[PDB]
Amino acid sequence: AKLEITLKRSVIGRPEDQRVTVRTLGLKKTNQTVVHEDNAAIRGMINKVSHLVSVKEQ
Amino acid sequence: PKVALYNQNGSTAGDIELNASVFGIEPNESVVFDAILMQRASLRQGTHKVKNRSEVRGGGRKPWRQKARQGSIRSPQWRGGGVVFGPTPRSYSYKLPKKVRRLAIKSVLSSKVIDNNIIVLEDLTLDTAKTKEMAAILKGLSVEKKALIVTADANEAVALSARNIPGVTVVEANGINVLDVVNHEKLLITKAAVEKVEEVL
Amino acid sequence: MKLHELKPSEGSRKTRNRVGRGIGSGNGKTAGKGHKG
Amino acid sequence: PRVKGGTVTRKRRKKVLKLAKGYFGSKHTLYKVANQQVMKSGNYAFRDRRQKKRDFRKLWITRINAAARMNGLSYSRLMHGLKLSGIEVNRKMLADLAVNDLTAFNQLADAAKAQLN
Amino acid sequence: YAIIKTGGKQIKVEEGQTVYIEKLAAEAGETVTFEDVLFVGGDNVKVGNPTVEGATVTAKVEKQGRAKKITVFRYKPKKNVHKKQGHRQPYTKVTIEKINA
RNA sequence: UACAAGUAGUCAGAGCCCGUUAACGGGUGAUGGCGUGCCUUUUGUAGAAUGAACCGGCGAGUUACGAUCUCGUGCAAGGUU
RNA sequence: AGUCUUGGAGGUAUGCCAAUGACUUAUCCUUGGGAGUCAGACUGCGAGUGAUAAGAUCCGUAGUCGAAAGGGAAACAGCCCAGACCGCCAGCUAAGGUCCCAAAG
RNA sequence: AACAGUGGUAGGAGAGCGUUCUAAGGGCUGUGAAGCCAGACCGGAAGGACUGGUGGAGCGCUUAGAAGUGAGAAUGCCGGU
Repeated sequence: AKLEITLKRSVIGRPEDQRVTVRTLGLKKTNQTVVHEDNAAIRGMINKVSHLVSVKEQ
Repeated sequence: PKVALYNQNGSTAGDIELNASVFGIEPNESVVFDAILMQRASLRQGTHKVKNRSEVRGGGRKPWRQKARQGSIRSPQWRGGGVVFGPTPRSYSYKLPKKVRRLAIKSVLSSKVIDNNIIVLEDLTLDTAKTKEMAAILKGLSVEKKALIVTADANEAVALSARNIPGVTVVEANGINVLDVVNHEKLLITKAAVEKVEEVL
Repeated sequence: MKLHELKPSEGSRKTRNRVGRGIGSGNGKTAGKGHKG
Repeated sequence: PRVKGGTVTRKRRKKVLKLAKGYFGSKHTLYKVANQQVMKSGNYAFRDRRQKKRDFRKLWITRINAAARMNGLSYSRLMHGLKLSGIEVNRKMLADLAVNDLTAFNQLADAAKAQLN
Repeated sequence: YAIIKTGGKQIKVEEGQTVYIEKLAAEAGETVTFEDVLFVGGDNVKVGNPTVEGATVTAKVEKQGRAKKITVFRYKPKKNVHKKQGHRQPYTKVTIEKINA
């Protein structure tokens, strides 16, 4: 568990939905990293913005 | 409160009680501030006036012609004249609730009581209306700065004296008000005027 | 209360808003009325 | 009461005209054009305080490239080797000084060469 | 002469010369010490991995000041956007003492 | 300063001349990089949209009476002339 | 509010509803005061539309400019990357690039 | 103290700087006031000092109060060039 989600790209130019998703993830600045427990909900919201974030497992 | 009684000669070992409802009130600084602003207004005359763009001499024709025609030589942007808003004659006076006035005067009196700036005199009588005698009496009581004297019913020998002394003002019991109490450092009042002020308020 | 230490009650007096006196005050050119409306 | 006002206007315009000292012709004389030039100068100064940091790094890279090619390397290979050896903490600016003032810094190029094998 | 890193920046120092650092706290008269010495050039040269192990440069504090004022002014044409601001960046004047131990 | 192409400044920078409210000082600047005035208006301006020869002075959200809202003070089921 | 659960119904070859659990998030309702705004522009997706590929034609739908500077596309409102509190002669990258102009094979 | 944040037109909200006058307290100034000229000083901004020259008689500080309250644009008005 304990995934680290890192915003790799900017949210400028992306439609609102992915912006709301990444904001819900807790990411505000670019190259910001966050720690979340491994679930299926967090995984799903990851795949909806998968091309704007890199994810690694602890 | 109790304040030492004093005589014209400057010395007394007596004492007098002041009614606490008038000379013991906890002062209300905000009420005193509004009292000062109201009374210090309503002294101003307001006789000021400025000429409009229509009250300036001339201006009817449209200045231009040829061999177009636009405006008036009296528009506000011309050197000639025409002031846009300017002052206009009006009054500045207003009123306070009566209870507020009573509270303000009581607060100022009590405040002056606290700072020991009050001297209660048995009586102030002058056989002769000489400015010199008032100066001697004032020095006897150690009053070196602006002072306010309150009498019972406006005796004339005291009014005539001290009229020329540059920092002294004499009023009767029903003439006291916030400005001349706050302004003058010290307060001389006769025992009869104390009774009259207490019984009025 | 001495005549050289007058203090208003806190909150009783507000400074008037003067409109049309520079762009740094927020009420400059169009004077708060915006464009034609 | 009436308020005239001349002193504040004179002082405020004189400050700008004094800031415009040294400009060409009318641009140090007349208030209207001096004000415009002073504003333009403020913008330029901000932009160029950023571009200065941009430019000195470019100069440093050029000098490092020259001094490295004097040893048989290129800038890219030398930087990769230096980073691969942990000695890379050393900057570009400090490297460039140790290129115009002590070419015996070749020691660093030797270390990078050794690590690149 | 060594190469120090103090203000998220590196400097080259030789004994006796006066340098200007970022605030660097401390107080006038105190003796500061630097730990991260990245290179000790001179006769014997000690290129060090990350930092030359066992290398310290002492120094003395002279004054804490602020530089000449910069007036930052920016504006946008046609949009009535102005902004003016002052800036004096604090520094620290320091004299290099013994550049080893 | 007489081989040089420019919204005229800004950042880097020798040389020369000075010496200050002593301060990482002042004046001028050979060369290098970057850089399409201000205002109004418009979806959009560097424009062949508009205005200003230059400098100085003067030049625009007030007052009265009603309505309503917030804050302050006094008194309070009463408050006020 | 996002997402996964929970279930079910709705298709003939992706959706809809409730749902109460979570795990993340800090928003959203009422009342009152004050407003500005009512010719927007361009680009990309669709495939609603000549449902086809369209162009059309609007329809949606997203983005940017307007109100956004910085790097790239020689120059370039709307394209690509990316959102400037202020200093530094510090480091790592994005788009885009590494013969010279011009930083790097 | 630990986090988080700080582009911005219309627009909403907040905190301030200056000017003339009035009131109170405190003061300056012919051993030189206001005004004018110069300077390499101080503050985050509006701004504020200190020295020198000219000037030759008035001015400012603290707290309040009141406004004919701050100019770069109106093919503005008047003067000078």
